[PDB]
Amino acid sequence: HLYPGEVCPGMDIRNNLTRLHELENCSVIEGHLQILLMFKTRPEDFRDLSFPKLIMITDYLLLFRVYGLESLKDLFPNLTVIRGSRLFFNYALVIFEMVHLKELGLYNLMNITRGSVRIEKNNELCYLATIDWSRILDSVEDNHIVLNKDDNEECGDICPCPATVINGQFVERCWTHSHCQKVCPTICKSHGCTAEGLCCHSECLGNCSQPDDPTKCVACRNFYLDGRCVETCPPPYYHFQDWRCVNFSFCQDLHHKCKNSRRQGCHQYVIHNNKCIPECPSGYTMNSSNLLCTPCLGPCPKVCHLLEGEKTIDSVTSAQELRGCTVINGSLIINIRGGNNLAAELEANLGLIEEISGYLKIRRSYALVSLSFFRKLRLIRGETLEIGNYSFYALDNQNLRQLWDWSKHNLTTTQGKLFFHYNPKLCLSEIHKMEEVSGTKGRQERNDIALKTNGDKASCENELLKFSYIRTSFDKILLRWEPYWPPDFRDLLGFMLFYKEAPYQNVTEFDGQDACGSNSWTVVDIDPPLRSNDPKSQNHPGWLMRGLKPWTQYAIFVKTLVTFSDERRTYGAKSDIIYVQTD
Amino acid sequence: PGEVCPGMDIRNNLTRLHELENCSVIEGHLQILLMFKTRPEDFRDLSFPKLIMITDYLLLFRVYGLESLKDLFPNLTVIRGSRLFFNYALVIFEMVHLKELGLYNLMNITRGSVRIEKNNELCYLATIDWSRILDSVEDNHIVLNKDDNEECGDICPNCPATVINGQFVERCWTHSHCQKVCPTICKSHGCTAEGLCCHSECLGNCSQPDDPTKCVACRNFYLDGRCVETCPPPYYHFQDWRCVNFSFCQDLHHKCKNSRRQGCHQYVIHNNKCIPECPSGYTMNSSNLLCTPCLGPCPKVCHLLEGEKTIDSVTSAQELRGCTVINGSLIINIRGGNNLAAELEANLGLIEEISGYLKIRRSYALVSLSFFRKLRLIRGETLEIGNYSFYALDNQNLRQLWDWSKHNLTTTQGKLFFHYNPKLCLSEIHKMEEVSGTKGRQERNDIALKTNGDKASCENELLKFSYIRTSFDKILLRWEPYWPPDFRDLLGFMLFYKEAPYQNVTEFDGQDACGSNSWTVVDIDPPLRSNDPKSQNHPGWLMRGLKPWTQYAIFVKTLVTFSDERRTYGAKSDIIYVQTDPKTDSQILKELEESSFRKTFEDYLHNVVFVPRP
Amino acid sequence: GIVEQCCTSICSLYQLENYCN
Amino acid sequence: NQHLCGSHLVEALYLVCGERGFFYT
DNA sequence: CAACGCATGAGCTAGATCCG
Repeated sequence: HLYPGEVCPGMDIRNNLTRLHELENCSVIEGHLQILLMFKTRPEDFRDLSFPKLIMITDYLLLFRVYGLESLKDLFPNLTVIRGSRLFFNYALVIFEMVHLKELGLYNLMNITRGSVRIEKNNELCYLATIDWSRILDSVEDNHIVLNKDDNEECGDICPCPATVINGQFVERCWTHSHCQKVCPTICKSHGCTAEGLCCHSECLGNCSQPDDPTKCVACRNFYLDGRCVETCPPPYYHFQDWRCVNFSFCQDLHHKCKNSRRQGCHQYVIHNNKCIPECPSGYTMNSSNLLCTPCLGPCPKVCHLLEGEKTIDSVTSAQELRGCTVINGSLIINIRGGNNLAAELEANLGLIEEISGYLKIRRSYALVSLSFFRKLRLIRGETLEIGNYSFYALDNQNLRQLWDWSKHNLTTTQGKLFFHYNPKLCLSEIHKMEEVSGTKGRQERNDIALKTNGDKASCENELLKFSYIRTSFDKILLRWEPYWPPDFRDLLGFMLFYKEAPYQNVTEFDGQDACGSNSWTVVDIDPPLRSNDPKSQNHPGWLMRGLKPWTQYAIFVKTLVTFSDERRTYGAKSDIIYVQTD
Repeated sequence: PGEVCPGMDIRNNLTRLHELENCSVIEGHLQILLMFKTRPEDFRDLSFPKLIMITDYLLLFRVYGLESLKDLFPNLTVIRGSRLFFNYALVIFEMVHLKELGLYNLMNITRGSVRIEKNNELCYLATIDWSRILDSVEDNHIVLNKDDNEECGDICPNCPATVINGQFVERCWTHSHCQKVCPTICKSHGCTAEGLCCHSECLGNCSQPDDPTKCVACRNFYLDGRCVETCPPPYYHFQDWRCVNFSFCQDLHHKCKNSRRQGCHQYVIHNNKCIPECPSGYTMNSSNLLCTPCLGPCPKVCHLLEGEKTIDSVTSAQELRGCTVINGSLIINIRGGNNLAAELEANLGLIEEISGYLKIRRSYALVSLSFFRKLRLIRGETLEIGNYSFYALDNQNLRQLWDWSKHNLTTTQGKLFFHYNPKLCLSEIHKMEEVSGTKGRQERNDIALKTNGDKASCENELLKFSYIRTSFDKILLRWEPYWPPDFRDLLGFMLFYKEAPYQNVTEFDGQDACGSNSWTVVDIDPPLRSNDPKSQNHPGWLMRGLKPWTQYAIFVKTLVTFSDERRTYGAKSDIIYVQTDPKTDSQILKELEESSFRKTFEDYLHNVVFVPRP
Repeated sequence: GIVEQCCTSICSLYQLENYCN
Repeated sequence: NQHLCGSHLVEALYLVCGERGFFYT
């Protein structure tokens, strides 16, 4: 058979072992499975507990503070895929602060579809440097495995198993003391695999019973229908939870239970586009009896009624709940702490937000690169405001670079006043074009949006300067660039010239960082061009280099240095980096 | 004769020689150099036949077409040589079309040596007896001329001769003037036309013998058409060739106490000679311009350029070397360089007083203003607009203004400005108005409350050392465990130590650079906590690299993170003296982010697994 | 929220007795 | 110390609840 | 009218279209 057991909802197990007995013949756990907070448990009675027919777990698996589990291969011998529809702080498997875990033992795990794994804080865990995670789950950088017993190479680590060469060394990869993992030839990647290397049917994962049979597979991929695997199951049936197909009688009677709302966790499942979807999306309403979705008269949005007036987006567990809703009736904070990169998943679930009726706040977020994942922002209505009468707000965003691409985006904030502070890679030019296209024009503070602490660690200029004449000798090399004048003839402290060695052409760009270091390009100051009162004059300025080694390549660029002012002009000018070699 | 006139410096034109229409004794130096587009037909009608005694030197450096000097300076008699050029008093270097030297009338160059070079058409150089013209003969330098290969027939007229090195050659300047010699009975006063010697005071030619009123170059001193060996009172010596009264030396001191650009040389009266500056250990009294000696440290005195001087680096600070009292404003803008440990204390470590207003604008490399070590007062006669006298912006690393225990500042007027100085704390700019006293003459100054204190702490508690044990080479240091009220926040400890000669070391001193330190920073991981008053929870660190019979300084500094309200904590122990028998800034932030990432997850995990009862 | 009423302020033993049935 | 957060929170809450068990909806 | 003569090259005298 394929899935011989009974479908089985999510469970929490606490303070005892008596509640564990209701997992006797469950084969798939939609929902999550937690094992928490078991203190009075000797290690001797986990030897006679085993769950053989557990095959796939859809959401995640959390184990936290149990006593007496030496290795997991007594309980979960056969879970092959954990799928990850509902994550847990962007992790799909989290094992946190066990005391007696010796071996990981999950020796049959093949494919983690969506999410990452975080194995943290175990005072006895060994065998973590022998897993080869990069084949099991399909991302590799988002994991976090620190502070363990394998912080040192001291657990022994004997294993009698391809000994793969994914890294640069010939190390062997094994699960436990007496089980070595399966990596077979890589012609078919995730389509299943037998012992003697013969590839399976295309629609399978993990093990196979007999090769090329969609009837006797074990861990099926796209959907499930009557003991088979069908790529797109036909419309006598509809999709459900993206793993099943089920008939008309099932998706209707769940209305009749929780139309009498005894608990607000149930959802009235309504048919739409061959799916059994809980809430029919924006621009659609349900009819009275027949339970379909029809086109709306005018616009009818799905108003996304936010509890308590605030929300704190931390990860894809909290940004999962705003999927598909369009008019937020509250205010959003954004506080993403640490992080490697989260802009790949934040777009596809909260990127359909049209009207927002509160304030934003982007505080302490480290790994943000751009605010572009908000896609269809039209108006920040702003009936409320923050403390100090603000609507937009930023703090301490150490890698923010861009608010929005202003060539094809429009944003009208009706009332409220801006606020900007400590954005070390955001220029004033991107927030001043923000100032003209927003609904506010001259409502500022003095002290307004901070003119000093923005953009200190990234240089950025707009008008370009070209070069005109370059002459080269065996010790001296001469520059001459075409002039430039701001609208104020006194608003010029001069120029500054940079030159560094570079033996190859892959030199970086100027970061703008001042840390008293050797990558400050050995700055040579240039006297300002004296006021010529003449178009053609001796104010086509140049300089002469003197201390050169012969037959080497130098990288030169030139930048002006003007006084910044209260008026919103004179951003400066900066040339591009070129290369010149002395003979 | 004529009147005295200061020294020229002419280049590339000829129109500047009209200013010698009436000069007779040009005190200063005349140097004519770099004239390219001048044909020889431009030098025929030009003559200064009354220039008689020049004092400093002469220099002729690449003029073109100067055919002979016998029509420009035909009556030079004495050059003095007080100030010299490479220790040379007459420099003829690299002319062309120069046939004859022809300065047929100079008699006694006093001090120096003549340097004649590389002028490829010059003869009449072999018939010039420099034994009786300059008194110190052995340093002249006459090489690479026309007369390496003798081709030109230098026959001259009837004219007397002497011997120099065994050869009895005749002596002549040009082909129509010969070198005037005086017989050895009247050595330096110079002879007349028939051979009598002149008065006992004159140099070179004299018009009538035995009359000191009418010779043409006084050797010692000139005084009012007569000639005198030592000028008596009420006169004074000036530039050691002429004598003036008191009124002729006073008024030009006030007439260029204000500079056009430089300077003047402000004249003093000191022992019968007007000198530019008194020597060391002597200072001018401003009343009658007399020069009086010293007691203790003497003022210099250092005035400055146009009221404000900016220091960008060490090379900008070199003009203020040794300057004690400064009559104007000052501004410091230091960014970086190399070897910034002790050099900023070296250039301005003896500064005494400053009288304008002080600006610490845009300074980044500094940590503390303790390098004004001897400064006592900013009185501030002139005021900064906004009624300010003390201004500070863009100080990203400044941590400590001044030590108000070992030092006593005062000031009188003006106001203060401390904005956008994060590391500069708030209680230390509350600690200065007891010493400066702006709570006296009480005024509303403008310092914002939120603009400081960021990345800083001032509510620190006091760590007490617990046990100390010294061997011959090792010391252990265990102390009492400090915890912030949320014990996840403490990243670790920081220990500092350095050798110490006495019991007077202050806490933040002498390092004052970007990535350098005088101390020896060492780290130690925190211990564990077991909710137990008595346990194995006292932290520790072992110090190994010691020396016998030395005396050190040690203290403990915590390092914690920030909760999201700008509310920090921390501690700092006392400075304890004990006696025996690369972490860059980018690595600080990313290692503090990872500790705040592990705090956030296990703060979230408690939040959903415990659910209260309704 | 246990981490906001027993970490940002002190909490009494009447309050955290609610967490256990 | 009566400021119960961090890793001590999961241990100090156990001794005051040693037999009743934790509570969930 | 577009390198080189009417100098040298960072050794108190200028600073590389610095001068025709």
